[PDB]
Amino acid sequence: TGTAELDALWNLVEAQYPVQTAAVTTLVTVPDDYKFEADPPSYALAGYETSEIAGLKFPKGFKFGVAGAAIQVEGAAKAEGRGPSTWDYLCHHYASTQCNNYDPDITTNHYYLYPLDFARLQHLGINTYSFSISWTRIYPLGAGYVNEAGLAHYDAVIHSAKKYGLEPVGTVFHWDTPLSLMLKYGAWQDTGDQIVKDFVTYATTVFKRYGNEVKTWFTFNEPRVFCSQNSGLPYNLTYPEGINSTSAVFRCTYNVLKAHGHAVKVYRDLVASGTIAAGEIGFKSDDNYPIPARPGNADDEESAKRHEAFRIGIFAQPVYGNGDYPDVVKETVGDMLPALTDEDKGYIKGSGDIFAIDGYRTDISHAALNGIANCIRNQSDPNWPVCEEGSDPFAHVYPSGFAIGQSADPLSSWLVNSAPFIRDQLKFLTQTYPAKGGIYFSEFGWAEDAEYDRQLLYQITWDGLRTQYLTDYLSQLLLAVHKDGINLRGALTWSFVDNWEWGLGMQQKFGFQFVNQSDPDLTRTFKLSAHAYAQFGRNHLH
Amino acid sequence: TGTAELDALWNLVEAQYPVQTAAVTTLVTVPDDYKFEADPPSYALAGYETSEIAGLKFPKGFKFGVAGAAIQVEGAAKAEGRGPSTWDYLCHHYASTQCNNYDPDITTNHYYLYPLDFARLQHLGINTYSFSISWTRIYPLGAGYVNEAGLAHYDAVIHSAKKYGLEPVGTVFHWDTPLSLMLKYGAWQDTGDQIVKDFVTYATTVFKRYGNEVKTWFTFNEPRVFCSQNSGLPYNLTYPEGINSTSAVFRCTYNVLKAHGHAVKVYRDLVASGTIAAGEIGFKSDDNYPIPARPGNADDEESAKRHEAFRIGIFAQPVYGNGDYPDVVKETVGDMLPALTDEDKGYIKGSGDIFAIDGYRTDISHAALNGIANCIRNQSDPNWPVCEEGSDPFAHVYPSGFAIGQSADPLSSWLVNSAPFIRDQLKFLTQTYPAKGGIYFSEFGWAEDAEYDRQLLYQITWDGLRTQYLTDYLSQLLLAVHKDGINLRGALTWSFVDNWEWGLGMQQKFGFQFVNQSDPDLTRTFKLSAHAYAQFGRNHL
Ligand SMILES: *[C@@H]1O[C@H](CO)[C@@H](O[C@@H]2O[C@H](CO)[C@@H](O)[C@H](O)[C@H]2NC(C)=O)[C@H](O)[C@H]1NC(C)=O
Ligand SMILES: *[C@@H]1O[C@H](CO)[C@@H](O[C@@H]2O[C@H](CO)[C@@H](O)[C@H](O)[C@H]2NC(C)=O)[C@H](O)[C@H]1NC(C)=O
Ligand SMILES: *[C@@H]1O[C@H](CO)[C@@H](O[C@@H]2O[C@H](CO)[C@@H](O)[C@H](O)[C@H]2NC(C)=O)[C@H](O)[C@H]1NC(C)=O
Ligand SMILES: *[C@@H]1O[C@H](CO)[C@@H](O[C@@H]2O[C@H](CO)[C@@H](O)[C@H](O)[C@H]2NC(C)=O)[C@H](O)[C@H]1NC(C)=O
Ligand SMILES: *[C@@H]1O[C@H](CO)[C@@H](O[C@@H]2O[C@H](CO)[C@@H](O)[C@H](O)[C@H]2NC(C)=O)[C@H](O)[C@H]1NC(C)=O
Ligand SMILES: *[C@@H]1O[C@H](CO)[C@@H](O[C@@H]2O[C@H](CO)[C@@H](O)[C@H](O)[C@H]2NC(C)=O)[C@H](O)[C@H]1NC(C)=O
Ligand SMILES: *[C@@H]1O[C@H](CO)[C@@H](O[C@@H]2O[C@H](CO)[C@@H](O)[C@H](O)[C@H]2NC(C)=O)[C@H](O)[C@H]1NC(C)=O
Ligand SMILES: *[C@@H]1O[C@H](CO)[C@@H](O[C@@H]2O[C@H](CO)[C@@H](O)[C@H](O)[C@H]2NC(C)=O)[C@H](O)[C@H]1NC(C)=O
Ligand SMILES: [Ca+2]
Repeated sequence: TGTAELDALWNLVEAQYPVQTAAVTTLVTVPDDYKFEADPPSYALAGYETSEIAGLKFPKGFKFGVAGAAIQVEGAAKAEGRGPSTWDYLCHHYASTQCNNYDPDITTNHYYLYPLDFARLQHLGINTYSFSISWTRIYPLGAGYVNEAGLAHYDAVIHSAKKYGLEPVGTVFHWDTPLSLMLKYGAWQDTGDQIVKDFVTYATTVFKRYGNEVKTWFTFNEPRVFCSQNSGLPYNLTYPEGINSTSAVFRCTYNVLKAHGHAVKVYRDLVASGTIAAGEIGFKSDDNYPIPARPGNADDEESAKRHEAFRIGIFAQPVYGNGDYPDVVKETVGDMLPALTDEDKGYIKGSGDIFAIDGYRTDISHAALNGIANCIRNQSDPNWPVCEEGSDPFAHVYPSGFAIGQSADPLSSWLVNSAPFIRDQLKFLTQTYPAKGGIYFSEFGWAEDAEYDRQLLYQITWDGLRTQYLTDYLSQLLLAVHKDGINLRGALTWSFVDNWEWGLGMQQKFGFQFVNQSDPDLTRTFKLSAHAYAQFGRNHLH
Repeated sequence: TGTAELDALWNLVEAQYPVQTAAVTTLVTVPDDYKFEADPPSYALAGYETSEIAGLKFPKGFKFGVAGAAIQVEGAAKAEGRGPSTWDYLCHHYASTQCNNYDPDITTNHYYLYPLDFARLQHLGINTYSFSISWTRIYPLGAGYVNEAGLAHYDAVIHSAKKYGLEPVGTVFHWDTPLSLMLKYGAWQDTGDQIVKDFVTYATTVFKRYGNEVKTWFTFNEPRVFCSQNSGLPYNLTYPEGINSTSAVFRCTYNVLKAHGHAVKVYRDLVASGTIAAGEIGFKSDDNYPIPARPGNADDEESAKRHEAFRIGIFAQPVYGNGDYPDVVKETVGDMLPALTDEDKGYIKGSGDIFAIDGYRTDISHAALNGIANCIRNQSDPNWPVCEEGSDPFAHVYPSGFAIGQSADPLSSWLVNSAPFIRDQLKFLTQTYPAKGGIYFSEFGWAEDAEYDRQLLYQITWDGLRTQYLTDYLSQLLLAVHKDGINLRGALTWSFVDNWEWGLGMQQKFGFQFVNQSDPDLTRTFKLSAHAYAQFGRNHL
């Protein structure tokens, strides 16, 4: 049951409709005479940068970069021995209900186009490329046999990136759970510890393979967001005895923390044995400490604390703090979240060299209107377990009725331009979750208003709100370094391309380049925001 | 026929479905101590104003205001003896094809809500209110009997505006052609001169009635755009002998120029009589002088000049220039455009005290791809008569492939944020079309990216691209006064409310206030752009 089981799994994934194949299935050669599209006019970036950041530079060695993830950009879902993820299965069986009639078969075809992508990032003065490794390219069944062609693919991607002057930053796991492990024992809902062994075997292989060339690592991308998806399809089809939709989240939380700790131990041992280069390893946190709706009101103060504990604290306190879950989380979820043993704390405590925040926005916290005490006691309460008002007319709105900032578009309504709150977030995170190597802004970006292929190219490429958000956000990071003394190591924008955005597929556009999904070649065009990003780097790096 | 003909015309308009009646049919006011919604947070306008306008002020008496039009804001289409317009007919008989399933029966109900509207403009520091008079409120048949209740309505509107400290600026005609004149002789396609007499009697009545209180007047709003609409429904149903869909445009152009000249002579004589206050009269021009796609290319340079001649020059050269049509226009359209006589030039030449430009944006001019020369000599050519590439991938795009600026929603894709080109436009207009009283920016605004009946109120009210456009555009007007010495008299944003935008009805949002079309009260909410506008006034008046 090797390539034999691989076939079986793809046959199960493809029962209703097959994996589609890209128009281009060969590594692209950047041609000798390749012409970038002309620059926008000279006045186009006028008015974006304020005089307040005149003369401010990021520290020496600042990582000024872009971020993508394997399943969101690569395509080639079955190429060169790749096994299926939970998402391959979800989008081929539940496309209309869970996947917005898209699938990750092809996405941006970055699997074959990366050389061309890197020549275009080099044109913009980008100096860092954040990627994820597809677990099922390396172990198509999550455990057992190794796919050499997959290990060779990322060698070639890392080598290309360095030639184009992009420092490679690697993420081991960006939500693409191997389907085989889900079917065998329920993957991250495993009540045993085989998920931890299988993850650690995988992390060991990619660290040995790449960590002479990759010296900044993230084990997990946004583990809090990933564990919340384990409450639904396709994970809820395979729960072990004792797991339901509520407990699966907290089972996943604990297994991810274990996987992380054990993986960072192998990373440090490989460094200590001289097998790889001395580098830095952490994981990507997300979300925010919200502002209370009514300053000095203890209920809104409490609900904002509960938000931070469940969205950030539940992973960051064990790793960068006192080595245990927030007491607020323990008191609320009880036995559903397995106790960290002395042995667990042995690996997890101190297992972050660097902090990384996906600092997209900051929220407002209104205490649950039915009362924090009532909400805590009822797991069926829609606001459980944070027990603030979680919906859009509360999360983003002052008591005044006015928003915290610009909204992104109803499909991405969690996203606001909240640049003025960035310094407070960084101050909180570096004091509460201190790391020796400091802190990354590891993801930030805009899903732009009209552009959802409503349009002609000239309307798409002048992306004023994206350009505003990225300049806002970069400006505030500069001031964090210069006014708050933040040890900020980098800024990585999501993303360098419109890509496949999970349940929303290619309808959500996060790129500073447009990808033409009606063109066989999936041709990239720079938006104004890509030139805004380039111009900010030339002006504020050195 | 009097009362009798009014009835007949409404029965013709209402054949398929009647005029709808607002849930509010009484005057809406607010007490002095009424609480407006709370301001945005203190950081909300950070970043919009550039350091290069720090401490610069507009001239003393600068009109800092908003613009609406009777049919786009009032509703009350049949209240107090109003007669039907061509648009009342068009949207009741061809709603699905010509009107996007809307009609001007109700729009924002400004006819009854103006006191509330004025209290809210006062909260923003607005000092000027630009409005149009509905001809068919005054003469329900365009000619014959006068409707006192309609004259009384605008007295009460003008009085309310002045009490709330808004200088009232009056437009006599904003496209709302009386249906009766269209049916009788074809209105603006008249090959007689009854349209000129009927307009002049109307203009005379409103000038005597209001021009003690109103001291800035525009005869016609965007006459070039209005004459363009005379090529289609419902005007093309009633053309006199010898008028086409092509020739209708140029017949309308000529009759409007005559109407204007005769009406300005009445206005000056009224001023000289002392029976109204000494004021200023002009008309609102629109459109732009575009930048050639390939500067120094003779074809794009020519097509840019043809654009200016046919979109601005055809009205402004007779009035503010040498008193004749542009030579490029005459050589192209021939006898479809009636020759101006010595007598016509007698009234028309010098008939603008003030220039007014609806300066929403600047285009790019690409010469017709089939050849400028081939296009001019056709008439069936879709790019005739300007003979540039008229469509969006040409009018807004450099040969580079990058736009001239930020685009508005595809529904309003004619609109770009082209603030950098504003000073060049004002320079060209004041030098080419000089007026003694100077120049108004009489309309500018943004149709914000798909905010329409899709969203929650917090999402609507933080309108970043509207806010950006209005601050951009106010900044450049301020700099035109300082850097170029432009005698700029005012800046009037379109509009103070989401309103009824002709063919698009209430789907296109131009307001710095949201109007809730799912609320019986049509409740107004300030957008951030309204506070941006208020803050700019406080900082730079
Ligand atoms: C697995 O989780 C999915 C994701 O929520 C559940 O989804 C919905 O559940 C409701 C309750 O019946 C259904 O009516 C919805 O229509 C479901 N949506 C879809 C896409 O199926 C689902 O109930 C769960 N399935 C199991 C077996 O527990
Ligand atoms: C999901 O399983 C958890 C246990 O993992 C359930 O939570 C407990 O429910 C029992 C009753 O079955 C109560 O006596 C306990 O107080 C609850 N425990 C905790 C830790 O709160 C939960 O009820 C199940 N959820 C669903 C949807 O059936
Ligand atoms: C817990 O909150 C939930 C949902 O907000 C409530 O669940 C309902 O309970 C009633 C009454 O017993 C049932 O008839 C409904 O069918 C339940 N489901 C939903 C989705 O509303 C419940 O009211 C809350 N429990 C407590 C003790 O406050
Ligand atoms: C996306 O790609 C398609 C595929 O080429 C583009 O479509 C072409 O548009 C040009 C002129 O603009 C025409 O000559 C061709 O007829 C089109 N080809 C096809 C096969 O449709 C499309 O314009 C691109 N879209 C954007 C927004 O850039
Ligand atoms: C008046 O103009 C309209 C178009 O503005 C004409 O009606 C349209 O004509 C086209 C071409 O024949 C049709 O295919 C459309 O479906 C028509 N539109 C509607 C809503 O009916 C109309 O014929 C013109 N009238 C005259 C007298 O020439
Ligand atoms: C009425 O429009 C017709 C088309 O509906 C136009 O046709 C031409 O008339 C011109 C006058 O400019 C003559 O010089 C030509 O012989 C006609 N031929 C062509 C190919 O256009 C007409 O121009 C309009 N009529 C008038 C008198 O202006
Ligand atoms: C004048 O312009 C018209 C309108 O574009 C031209 O008509 C098109 O030209 C060719 C004739 O070979 C046809 O394939 C198209 O079907 C015509 N359009 C329409 C709407 O029927 C016309 O040929 C031009 N005449 C000259 C002398 O240049
Ligand atoms: C426009 O006004 C309407 C009418 O009051 C509002 O309608 C309410 O809409 C909310 C939408 O979340 C509903 O839950 C309410 O029950 C509705 N009431 C009625 C009578 O329909 C609507 O919210 C307003 N919209 C905006 C953006 O302000
Ligand atoms: Ca700015």
